[PDB]
Amino acid sequence: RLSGMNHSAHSWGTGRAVARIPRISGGGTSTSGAGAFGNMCRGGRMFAPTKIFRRWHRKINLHQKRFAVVSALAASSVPSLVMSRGHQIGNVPEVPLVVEDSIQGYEKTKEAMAFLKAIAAIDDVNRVNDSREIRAGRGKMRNRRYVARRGPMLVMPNNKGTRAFRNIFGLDLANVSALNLLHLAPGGHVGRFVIWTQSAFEQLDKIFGTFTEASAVKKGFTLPAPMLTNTDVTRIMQSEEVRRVLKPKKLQAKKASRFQTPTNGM
Amino acid sequence: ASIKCGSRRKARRAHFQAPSHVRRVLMSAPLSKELRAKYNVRAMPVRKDDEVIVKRGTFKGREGKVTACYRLKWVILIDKVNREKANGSTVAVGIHPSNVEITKLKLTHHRKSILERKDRS
RNA sequence: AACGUGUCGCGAUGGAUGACUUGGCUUCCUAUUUCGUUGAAGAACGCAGUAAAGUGCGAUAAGUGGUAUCAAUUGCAGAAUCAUUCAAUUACCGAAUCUUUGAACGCAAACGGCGCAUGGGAGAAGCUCGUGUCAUCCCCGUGCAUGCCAUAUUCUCAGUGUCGAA
RNA sequence: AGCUGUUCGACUGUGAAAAGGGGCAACAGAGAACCUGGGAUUAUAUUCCAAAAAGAAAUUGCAUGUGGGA
RNA sequence: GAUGUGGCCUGGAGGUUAGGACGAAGCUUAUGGCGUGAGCCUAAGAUGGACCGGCCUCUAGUGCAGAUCUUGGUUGGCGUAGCAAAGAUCUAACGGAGAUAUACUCAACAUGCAACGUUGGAUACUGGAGCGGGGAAGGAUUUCGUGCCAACGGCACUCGUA
RNA sequence: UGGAAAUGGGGUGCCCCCACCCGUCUUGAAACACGGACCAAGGAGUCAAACAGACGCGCAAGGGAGGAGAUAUGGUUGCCAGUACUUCUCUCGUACUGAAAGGGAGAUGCAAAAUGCAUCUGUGGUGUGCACACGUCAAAUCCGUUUGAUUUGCCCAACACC
RNA sequence: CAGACCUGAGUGUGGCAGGACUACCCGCCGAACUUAAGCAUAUUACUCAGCGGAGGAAAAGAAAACAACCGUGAUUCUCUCAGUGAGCGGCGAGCGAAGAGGGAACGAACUCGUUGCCGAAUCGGGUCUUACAAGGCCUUGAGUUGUGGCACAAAUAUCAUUGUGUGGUUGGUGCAGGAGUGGCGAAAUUCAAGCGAAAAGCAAACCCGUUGCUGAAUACAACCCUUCAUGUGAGUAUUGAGCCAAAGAAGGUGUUAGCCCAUUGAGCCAUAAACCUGAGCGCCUCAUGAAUAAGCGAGUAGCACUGUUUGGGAAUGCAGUGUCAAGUUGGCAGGUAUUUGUCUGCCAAAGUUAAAUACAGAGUAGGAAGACCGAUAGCGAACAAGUAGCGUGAGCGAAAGUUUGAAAAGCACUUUGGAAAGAGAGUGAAAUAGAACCUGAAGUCGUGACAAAGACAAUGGAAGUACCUCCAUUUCAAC
Ligand SMILES: [K+]
Ligand SMILES: [K+]
Ligand SMILES: [K+]
Ligand SMILES: [K+]
Ligand SMILES: [K+]
Ligand SMILES: [K+]
Ligand SMILES: [K+]
Ligand SMILES: [K+]
Ligand SMILES: [K+]
Ligand SMILES: [K+]
Ligand SMILES: [K+]
Ligand SMILES: [K+]
Ligand SMILES: [K+]
Ligand SMILES: [K+]
Ligand SMILES: [K+]
Ligand SMILES: [K+]
Ligand SMILES: [K+]
Ligand SMILES: [K+]
Ligand SMILES: [K+]
Ligand SMILES: [K+]
Ligand SMILES: [K+]
Ligand SMILES: [K+]
Ligand SMILES: [K+]
Ligand SMILES: [K+]
Ligand SMILES: [K+]
Ligand SMILES: [K+]
Ligand SMILES: [K+]
Ligand SMILES: [K+]
Ligand SMILES: [K+]
Ligand SMILES: [K+]
Ligand SMILES: [K+]
Ligand SMILES: [K+]
Ligand SMILES: [K+]
Ligand SMILES: [K+]
Ligand SMILES: [K+]
Ligand SMILES: [K+]
Ligand SMILES: [K+]
Ligand SMILES: [Mg+2]
Ligand SMILES: [Mg+2]
Ligand SMILES: [Mg+2]
Ligand SMILES: [Mg+2]
Ligand SMILES: [Mg+2]
Ligand SMILES: [Mg+2]
Ligand SMILES: [Mg+2]
Ligand SMILES: [Mg+2]
Ligand SMILES: [Mg+2]
Ligand SMILES: [Mg+2]
Ligand SMILES: [Mg+2]
Ligand SMILES: [Mg+2]
Ligand SMILES: [Mg+2]
Ligand SMILES: [Mg+2]
Ligand SMILES: [Mg+2]
Ligand SMILES: [Mg+2]
Ligand SMILES: [Mg+2]
Ligand SMILES: [Mg+2]
Ligand SMILES: [Mg+2]
Ligand SMILES: [Mg+2]
Ligand SMILES: [Mg+2]
Ligand SMILES: [Mg+2]
Ligand SMILES: [Mg+2]
Ligand SMILES: [Mg+2]
Ligand SMILES: [Mg+2]
Ligand SMILES: [Mg+2]
Ligand SMILES: [Mg+2]
Ligand SMILES: [Mg+2]
Ligand SMILES: [Mg+2]
Ligand SMILES: [Mg+2]
Ligand SMILES: [Mg+2]
Ligand SMILES: [Mg+2]
Ligand SMILES: [Mg+2]
Ligand SMILES: [Mg+2]
Ligand SMILES: [Mg+2]
Ligand SMILES: [Mg+2]
Ligand SMILES: [Mg+2]
Ligand SMILES: [Mg+2]
Ligand SMILES: [Mg+2]
Ligand SMILES: [Mg+2]
Ligand SMILES: [Mg+2]
Ligand SMILES: [Mg+2]
Ligand SMILES: [Mg+2]
Ligand SMILES: [Mg+2]
Ligand SMILES: [Mg+2]
Ligand SMILES: [Mg+2]
Ligand SMILES: [Mg+2]
Ligand SMILES: [Mg+2]
Ligand SMILES: [Mg+2]
Ligand SMILES: [Mg+2]
Ligand SMILES: [Mg+2]
Ligand SMILES: [Mg+2]
Ligand SMILES: [Mg+2]
Ligand SMILES: [Mg+2]
Ligand SMILES: [Mg+2]
Ligand SMILES: [Mg+2]
Ligand SMILES: [Mg+2]
Ligand SMILES: [Mg+2]
Ligand SMILES: [Mg+2]
Ligand SMILES: [Mg+2]
Ligand SMILES: [Mg+2]
Ligand SMILES: [Mg+2]
Ligand SMILES: [Mg+2]
Ligand code: NA
Ligand code: NA
Ligand code: NA
Ligand code: NA
Ligand code: NA
Ligand code: NA
Ligand code: NA
Ligand code: NA
Ligand code: NA
Ligand code: NA
Ligand code: NA
Ligand code: NA
Ligand code: NA
Ligand code: NA
Ligand code: NA
Repeated sequence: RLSGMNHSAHSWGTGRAVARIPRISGGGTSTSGAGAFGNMCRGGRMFAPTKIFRRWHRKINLHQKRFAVVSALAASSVPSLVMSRGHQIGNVPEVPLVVEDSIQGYEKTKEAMAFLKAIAAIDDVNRVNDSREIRAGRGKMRNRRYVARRGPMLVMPNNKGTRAFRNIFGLDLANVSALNLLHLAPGGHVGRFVIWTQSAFEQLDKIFGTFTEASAVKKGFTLPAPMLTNTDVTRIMQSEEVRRVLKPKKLQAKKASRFQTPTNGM
Repeated sequence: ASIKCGSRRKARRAHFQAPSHVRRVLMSAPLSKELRAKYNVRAMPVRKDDEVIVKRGTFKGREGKVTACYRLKWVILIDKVNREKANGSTVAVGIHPSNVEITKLKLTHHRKSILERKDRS
């Protein structure tokens, strides 16, 4: 609050042939008589100095938060949306990818590395590995020196079983009870590659509920109703029921020839 | 000696403002393959009268004996690693300890205790 | 012609920009986390083999002691040992040193000034038989401000205060 | 050489009389015992000079001896 | 003056996709191409020597020609105004790198100028209310010897309170 | 198939025509009005809170916290000051009026009680008013229709009278 | 006379105060600029400046409290109440709380005076017990002008006596464990390919691919032609083969590093006291639990005039001075003054008290950082910065990155010069990296080459043309 303002710095007036700006008092220094206190002056105060009452944090409606997580979960089950986001899923057996629960008993990272190779989730892990590099700006001077891509997300039913997966670079770990939208939609883009443990997959119907059955953990929460039942509007536009009420096609005028048409009617 | 942390500025301040005894550990060199098998220790801090071989840089492959561990210039001096000045006099060139590898250890009673407590078996 | 003008290549002056960052700013946390008359904070002088500033220290003065640690510090020089402790160097701390001042407090002060009590020190005059002792002079330690509280083997006193005995 | 009283110094239990705390403030006021010669310097000198002090003094404070009182 | 712009640009963040020691940012341009434009891109560097580009979203100390604007540097005027109170210096010798310093021709002048310190002479000034010998205040090593001539003594210095 | 032939761009000069100095107050500036030697870096609608309107989003007669707790996390250098979960509360609405004491809004039918009875699938009524539904005209048809108008019914949103 | 005790001196002995810090906190004192589009009440603001005083927090705090209920229950803080259909206000500008409700914290409670029953059982000081014991003995020393014990609503006795059992907070004595501190303490390639050009690529989701293929760099070095020279620092790069991971952690190292180094963890060792643990566990000592009525805080509370403060309005707190109670309609509060009489809550005028709360220009010892700044920015200060310098003084107060290089290898030696330096030569990948040396802009200047050019100040627009062009594109045979 006192930066740029820790001087006496009175203005000189008009009788002297200098601009009317506060000037540093005294003599015997190179700073004496120098312009002070202004955003234009060197060593002066910045325009509208920054304060700590700036609104750093936001309130989001609880239903809008749950709506967003549900939308990011639906998008993770569409292979074309996962591919569009950048993930390499050209060898994984199925989307959504669900594996057995035995991976929580792994003790060595070698076991976890072999499992990621078997379900063909190593292509997205390798993509993150090749993407490691130094950050491309001042952020590397800050504590943000390295950048990398995202890779697959492994969702476990509880806190256990992560010991063999913590050190694998390019693999994120999640909990079905607490699913983060910042990790389901990194960068704001839906379509994250998610690997589901089996017990986490069977918990999804009781955590987020159904269109008719309320969620067990989210009090009174049901999945939102669609604005469109079919959502395939092209199929409707090309349906025989629509086509049979469409206005008949008409023969159009012949395209003008390469010769200019008469204009002088006299 | 536990310099790396989440803050780069704090980590670089701890390294370049390290005391002399901290710089001894920071200026460590790997043992040879025969010394690793015998002592079950991957690396030891270099000291004077140790025999090393350069493994990185211009003098790569040059064997010699450590004649000084400066710790202020962050380098070690090897008797056989040297060059001539303009007037023809010979001066020692400082090599970073992590660029060399220890082939023979100078064993004292307290040095032998460091090897025993660092044994991995 | 010459001055001058323009364009280009190359030099000069000048230190922008970029990249770097042991610095700042801002937020959060952890504690057997708050100085001093047992003399603080601040101010002054000094200390290294070499040393202006700065740093650390105080006549034990770039430091003594003790614990760890384990072969340095380093511009040069010096250095018993090349090192279980008893002598590397770093880090930390229980033992110590800690000049002149400053609330500064024996009294003063543009004075490195002047004391009173009490212990010492040195004393080539004199006395004694170069030994002892030592007048004047000189040096050093401790105490000595003011106010308040408590206290006195129950210390010494004052009052045409109240008595009580003469 | 011993005792009594008697003069002067030191030592103590009785204590006449002395009203008015402690300091600072003058390098031109008060006060203050040394002044010549030097071949004694590169730079200080009424400050240095050593037995023939180049030397001549003046002043304090203590003592010893001689002399006169006590 | 309002508004719009899959309109341009800058520092950071979340994603994604790339480049770099066979050369990153930055910098230079008779260096061409594209865009109505803000601008983008390529080429070359006989530059540089290590980081950084595109796209979507987020964000802010986000765009300069001028405020007698702030700071730094430069700049015509300009080799210009000037460096004119206190009279004044001259000579030889020595010292000094500071000279008597020459393709050809040529005896020397007409091709090394101008300026220093010391000593001896000459001339002059201060003129005892002195550019004389002391001290206070103030200054605090300017005192002394030797060495020295980069910067300083607004010309000079071999001299100096440097 | 070359120090080449073209075309475009770039550079410099020259002709013939055009052509007042920028920023700024101002009715009027090329002004004998003010600020303007050059360049580099810096330099000015920001943050917070209350309210409103437009637009985006969620839910809806209900919406939403906040504070705080719980445990994934009684864990982790950090990521994680985030995310995930909860609230007999609180708040803004669903009702308004009066200075207050206090009161407190349906329709239809029958009837006229100083709280009248009955029923409840329902715009209080009227005029104008999207779509829709039966038709009806005029025009064009590739004879399937389509595009304008319009009668009636119901009129949604609105507007106006009761 | 003595002598006493009352008041007061002197000295000895043992102590304390003094100053610093002061961000937060407590007490007082206290503006104005500003807003009101003027200004005086008002606002700023019960704020700045000023004077005192503490602490790790302070202050407050156990109802003379809310309420008006089905009632709550010390204080402090948070959301909320509430920017308020409260209120205050030239009723203007503006200002402006409280109860309740959801929570944080909470083992939260005690002490004195008084009144009853006792009455020195009290306190200092000596000495002893391993002891300046909460202990024994002594002590006129202090205190009877009263200090100590017992009981007062969480209550219904205490005080003996023997047994019962409790205190690690009564004091001596001494034995454990832990926490906390300090030290120590983890994996895996310096693997293979060597240099201007393959230490490079291509087979166009995935696989084929553990495979096949292979060079438009016979490079480039400045008008172009020959001849002779010269030029690639260090692999954290590429490629191939592997390996570690309970460790991928983000720092260093000559380029971009999991495997070069430090690190990243279980664990191990060592401990003044204090802290935590059947209020840890023994011995001595010392303490200790269980089985009749009366009062309760007086120059105080009120009240009256002033003055200030508050939303507090016929007066919310407070201050001065005047006046001054009740306790047998007992007193205070119940937010419109008075006189009554009913109801409800509580019982002022002594005192202590932890947590939740602040740290709005503080410190000590450590940690986490950040959508922040990036050397005219960020603190004034990235650096011998509150420094150099300035002012009689109070005070004011900079500029400045030593980022040469990977390493000083910091240019030996020759030659000209008095020297500074120049010309060579060397080191280095690079001196156009040569010492406050990375890059090295703009502006301005010098030089070589060239374009020209009267005086129309110059610049500028549009159209051509002359000459140039290390620029781009196209074409080059029946095209
Ligand atoms: K100020
Ligand atoms: K600024
Ligand atoms: K919300
Ligand atoms: K990359
Ligand atoms: K990289
Ligand atoms: K990017
Ligand atoms: K320069
Ligand atoms: K820069
Ligand atoms: K010092
Ligand atoms: K003596
Ligand atoms: K008397
Ligand atoms: K004087
Ligand atoms: K003498
Ligand atoms: K994307
Ligand atoms: K690119
Ligand atoms: K500019
Ligand atoms: K301009
Ligand atoms: K300037
Ligand atoms: K002149
Ligand atoms: K000379
Ligand atoms: K005269
Ligand atoms: K004209
Ligand atoms: K106008
Ligand atoms: K005393
Ligand atoms: K005004
Ligand atoms: K209190
Ligand atoms: K409550
Ligand atoms: K005990
Ligand atoms: K213990
Ligand atoms: K290389
Ligand atoms: K590597
Ligand atoms: K690294
Ligand atoms: K009380
Ligand atoms: K108490
Ligand atoms: K603090
Ligand atoms: K620096
Ligand atoms: K470099
Ligand atoms: Mg600033
Ligand atoms: Mg950048
Ligand atoms: Mg912060
Ligand atoms: Mg304090
Ligand atoms: Mg010094
Ligand atoms: Mg001493
Ligand atoms: Mg020691
Ligand atoms: Mg040792
Ligand atoms: Mg004194
Ligand atoms: Mg004093
Ligand atoms: Mg005097
Ligand atoms: Mg007189
Ligand atoms: Mg005198
Ligand atoms: Mg005298
Ligand atoms: Mg003299
Ligand atoms: Mg761009
Ligand atoms: Mg920025
Ligand atoms: Mg140009
Ligand atoms: Mg700006
Ligand atoms: Mg100007
Ligand atoms: Mg002239
Ligand atoms: Mg003149
Ligand atoms: Mg003259
Ligand atoms: Mg000569
Ligand atoms: Mg001549
Ligand atoms: Mg004369
Ligand atoms: Mg005269
Ligand atoms: Mg004279
Ligand atoms: Mg004179
Ligand atoms: Mg002199
Ligand atoms: Mg001069
Ligand atoms: Mg005007
Ligand atoms: Mg006018
Ligand atoms: Mg104009
Ligand atoms: Mg005119
Ligand atoms: Mg004007
Ligand atoms: Mg309403
Ligand atoms: Mg006003
Ligand atoms: Mg006014
Ligand atoms: Mg006020
Ligand atoms: Mg104040
Ligand atoms: Mg606290
Ligand atoms: Mg307290
Ligand atoms: Mg309460
Ligand atoms: Mg409200
Ligand atoms: Mg107010
Ligand atoms: Mg009592
Ligand atoms: Mg290791
Ligand atoms: Mg590699
Ligand atoms: Mg290395
Ligand atoms: Mg490099
Ligand atoms: Mg117990
Ligand atoms: Mg009263
Ligand atoms: Mg007021
Ligand atoms: Mg009232
Ligand atoms: Mg009472
Ligand atoms: Mg963080
Ligand atoms: Mg700078
Ligand atoms: Mg700065
Ligand atoms: Mg500054
Ligand atoms: Mg100063
Ligand atoms: Mg002056
Ligand atoms: Mg340079
Ligand atoms: Na030029
Ligand atoms: Na810009
Ligand atoms: Na402008
Ligand atoms: Na000039
Ligand atoms: Na002369
Ligand atoms: Na032309
Ligand atoms: Na509600
Ligand atoms: Na004080
Ligand atoms: Na103001
Ligand atoms: Na509350
Ligand atoms: Na980790
Ligand atoms: Na009042
Ligand atoms: Na330039
Ligand atoms: Na002419
Ligand atoms: Na003209």
